[PDB]
Amino acid sequence: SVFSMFRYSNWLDKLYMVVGTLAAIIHGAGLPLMMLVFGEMTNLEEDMTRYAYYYSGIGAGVLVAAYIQVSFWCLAAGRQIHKIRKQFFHAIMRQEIGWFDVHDVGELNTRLTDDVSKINEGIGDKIGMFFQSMATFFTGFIVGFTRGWKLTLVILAISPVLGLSAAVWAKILSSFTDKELLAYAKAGAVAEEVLAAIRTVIAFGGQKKELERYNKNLEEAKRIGIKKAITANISIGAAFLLIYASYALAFWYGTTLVLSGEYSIGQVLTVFFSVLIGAFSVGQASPSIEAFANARGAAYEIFKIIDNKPSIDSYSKSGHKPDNIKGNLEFRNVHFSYPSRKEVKILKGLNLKVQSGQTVALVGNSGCGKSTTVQLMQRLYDPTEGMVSVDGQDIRTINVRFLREIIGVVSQEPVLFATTIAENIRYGRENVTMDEIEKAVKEANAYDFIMKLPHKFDTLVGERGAQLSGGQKQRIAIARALVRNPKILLLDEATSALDTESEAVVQVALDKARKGRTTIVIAHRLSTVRNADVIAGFDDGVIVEKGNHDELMKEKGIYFKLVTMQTVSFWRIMKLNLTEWPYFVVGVFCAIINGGLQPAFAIIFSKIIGVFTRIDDPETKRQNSNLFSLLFLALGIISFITFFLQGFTFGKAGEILTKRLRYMVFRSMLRQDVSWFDDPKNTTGALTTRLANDAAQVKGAIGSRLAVITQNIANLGTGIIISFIYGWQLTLLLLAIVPIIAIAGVVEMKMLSGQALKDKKELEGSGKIATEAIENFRTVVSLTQEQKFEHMYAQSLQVPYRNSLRKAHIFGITFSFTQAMMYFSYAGCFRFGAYLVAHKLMSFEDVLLVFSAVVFGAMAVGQVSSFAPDYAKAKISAAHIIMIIEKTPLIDSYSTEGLMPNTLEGNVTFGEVVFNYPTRPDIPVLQGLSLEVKKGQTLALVGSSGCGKSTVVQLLERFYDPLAGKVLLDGKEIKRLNVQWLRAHLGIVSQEPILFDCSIAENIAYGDNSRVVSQEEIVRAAKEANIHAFIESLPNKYSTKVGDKGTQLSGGQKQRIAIARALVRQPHILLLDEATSALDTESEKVVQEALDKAREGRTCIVIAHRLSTIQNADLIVVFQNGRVKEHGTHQQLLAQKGIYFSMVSV
Ligand SMILES: [Mg+2]
Ligand SMILES: [Mg+2]
Repeated sequence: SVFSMFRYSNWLDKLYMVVGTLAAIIHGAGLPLMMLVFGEMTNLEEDMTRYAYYYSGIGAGVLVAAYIQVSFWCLAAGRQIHKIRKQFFHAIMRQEIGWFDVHDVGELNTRLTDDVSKINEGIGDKIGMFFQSMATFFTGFIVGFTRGWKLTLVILAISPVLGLSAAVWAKILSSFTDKELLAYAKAGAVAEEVLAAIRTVIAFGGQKKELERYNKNLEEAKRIGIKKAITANISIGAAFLLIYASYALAFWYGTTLVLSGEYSIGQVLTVFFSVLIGAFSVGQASPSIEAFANARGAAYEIFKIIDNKPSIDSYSKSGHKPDNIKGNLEFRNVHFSYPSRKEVKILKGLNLKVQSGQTVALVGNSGCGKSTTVQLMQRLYDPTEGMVSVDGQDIRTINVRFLREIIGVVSQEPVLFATTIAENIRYGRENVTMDEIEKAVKEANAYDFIMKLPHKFDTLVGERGAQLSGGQKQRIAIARALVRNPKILLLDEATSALDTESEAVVQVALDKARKGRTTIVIAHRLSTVRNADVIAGFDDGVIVEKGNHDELMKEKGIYFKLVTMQTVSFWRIMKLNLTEWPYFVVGVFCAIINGGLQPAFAIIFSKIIGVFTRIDDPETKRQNSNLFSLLFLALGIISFITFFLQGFTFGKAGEILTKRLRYMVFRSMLRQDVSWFDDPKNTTGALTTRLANDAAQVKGAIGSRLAVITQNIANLGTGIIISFIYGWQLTLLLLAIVPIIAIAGVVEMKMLSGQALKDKKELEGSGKIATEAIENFRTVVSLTQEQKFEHMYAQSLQVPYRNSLRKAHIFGITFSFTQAMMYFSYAGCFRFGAYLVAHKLMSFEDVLLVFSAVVFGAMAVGQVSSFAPDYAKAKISAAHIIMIIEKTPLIDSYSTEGLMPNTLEGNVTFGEVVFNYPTRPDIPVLQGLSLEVKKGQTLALVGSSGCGKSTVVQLLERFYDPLAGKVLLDGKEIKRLNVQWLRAHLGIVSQEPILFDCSIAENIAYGDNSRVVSQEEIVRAAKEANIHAFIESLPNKYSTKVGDKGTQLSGGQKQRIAIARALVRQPHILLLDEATSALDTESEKVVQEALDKAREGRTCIVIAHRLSTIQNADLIVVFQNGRVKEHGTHQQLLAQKGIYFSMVSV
């Protein structure tokens, strides 16, 4: 699957790349020509000045070639970066729901960011650098062939071994990188899944277990990365060992020739200079081939997904969209099973039918397949066998886009995007008028509370619409469905958390327009289906009961059964590596040795020339040449050892540091309080992208790149030391030419710091958008807002794209100018040395040696410029990582200080509780209500929807500390009590709970952390929650893997599972927030009886909008305007004719 990375190369992109290749070739060819100059050098002041002028002229050519090469490659890389991101997100959004179910999804988020950053940020400039180095090696060989025939032939004959070794090591490195990126993606998926359910996790105190689960994937990634580092370092060390062995053999053959005299001393010296330059070119090349191998590895999975052509294309136009669409639908022999569990049969081939305006309600036992019916109708899943048809024409023939456009579906367990309410509604249809929105919301009985809040329609909802109460979220979803003005409404339990009055008004409003809308109302509050045209009774996947309400009651079947039952770190990050300092010590020592031995070739050449011209004894000359060759071979072996040691130690140090940074940042994010998760900046997608970006950037600036930079800086330092020692009044020239380099580097860093900060913020926003789309993928697919999300993602990426092009130009300027200035300095130093020699102030051999050292350093310095952008980005990435890790909220879950009472009676008292959500601090919700619950008393509260019911329990859970007031526990102020202790004792049933993607047994066991859960306990809890029977019923029993966020199991099933989870703790305090949100009255009665049997001894607070689950409540509290308007038992409240009587009667 090679070359796929260029699949999105535009003709302008191709021109960019080829021009860059030519420019890199030209730039590389220039350096060895300097060595060719020595060949001419090997009146003299005239030739010295001639060579100096030639070098000065070549300086501008090198300037232009470098700028062109770098800019073209970076521009192509940016274009590929943007095109690949766009097309990959397109492919992800194209996938049908089946592929979305079978495969893990949380991976895709971090896959995007990590893979793109590791693929294109690896191809772009590094490929150009590799072409430059290969061109330099080839040009060195060519000049050697010009000046010789034997030694150059030997070098060429030894080259293909190095070539084949590079190829094989690149292949293996890419293979390893595939698994490394898979491990990173698994870690990212775990992080995303945990963060989405942050409320539940902090409720059940599961931070440690999630942290360990993340650490597992982190450790796998660490191991794979260390393996890759070893592979790369071994490859490069072997290449250089072969290079030095070839050089030593060439030196021996030159000793053989000198006696023969076939080539002069100057000729062989020039050949050796060219070959040494070629070896250093290969040394510079190796990192680029490593990076390209990483790029291919990262491309593997991305293009695997891209080439995943689905069956239900959500973009093709191969269907019919007839103008006249009468809302008539019918199922026919619809055999269907979910691809998530192929075995289970859920639809036995039922057959329904409705006519335009006829409302066919679906009623039955929980999880009987109603949601499956609407899913199959929406063409999310193609039935195994069946002729599901609308207005005669089969659904399959019709075009999917138009079909879903004309269908409006309420999101059972509603899901709203992290935008403003206006836009949340606007997602219903593209072109929508504010008047239409007002009319729809009025129809939804939502205008009143919307106007109540400041920024009536400008108020923001959080992730998955968690900033609003369940009833408010349902009403907003109702508005979203209505605004589409659909011919086929798919109302799905839209009367779930609403207050009885709210449900009544919504039903009346829906009926007002039901005449022309083909609604399919699914509900369990049977009142909401009393006036339904047709009521469908589901059993075992088939419909038996039918007809209107009177006929259904006469049948005395399932429907009648239920009805009756109702009755800043440039040194801080380096500081953090205190536990690795042996690795840095060994690596820096080896890098210093390599740098010093780099220019040492000049001294070696000087000594060899002296030996060849010192004595007249051919035997002595042969002995000296043999000694020098042996020294070169030993130098090569030692260089192999040192290269591998330094490269490996720095690679392992980078990997370990990055893993520790990832673990620390994730743990810090878990530490942070829920309130911090409220801020729109901190959303799950943002956080996961933040991880995958910051950690990777810090790695990139602390990994083997730092190793190569230390090697190059040591090379430059030892070159300057050699120049100063052997020459004086010359190295001062280069030293005084450094200051422009210093200033240019400062300017480049200053610009790129801001550029990268802006790019990072934009990338965090884009990750937020992508994660919001993918996590709520079902809803967006149902609304066909995929195109809108793609546009949002492209618009968000727009800023990084322009910033990337700008960085391409900036870095091209910096690198090309630095190289050109270095070559001008070399030419000027040569001219000055010639002038001094004519002045009889320096021997020519010394000047030649110093020029050799300076040219070696000029070849070396090619890497610092390449490093500069990496350091620029990593500075800010680190800064943010340190900021996050150092953060500490008002309340710390890990904090073990405070009060930890041995035993709690379980009496909860609240007084003067005044609170407002920090998201909208101005708006008050609690009016200082006073409450008191004794041990073994199932207190309950009811009132108008979204009147702070969930807020009371959330304050009880210390999600937010009260703004003003005092809430105690057994006569002890909650604050004084250790947060973890209470969070363990208390139990929260949540609202529309999100179960994790694990084994159902594992999900239930999650309820009581810090102590293993015996299978007996889990099955007992399931039986108590009236699900153990079903749980055993399904294949694999408890091995079944609930989909991401519990999306696979039906609403009632996950409700019961959450009930069981909260039950496993057997808590002294049991807080239930609409535990019976979606349950058949029979199951509701069973669970209520189970709770009542255990009611005594376990103080309980239950909130629900169904009087049936609260009729026998110990004490019912009526909440109005945040205050306890009416409080009393069922008999007392019924005797009075206040709000409770009105709500019950309706
Ligand atoms: Mg359902
Ligand atoms: Mg609630």
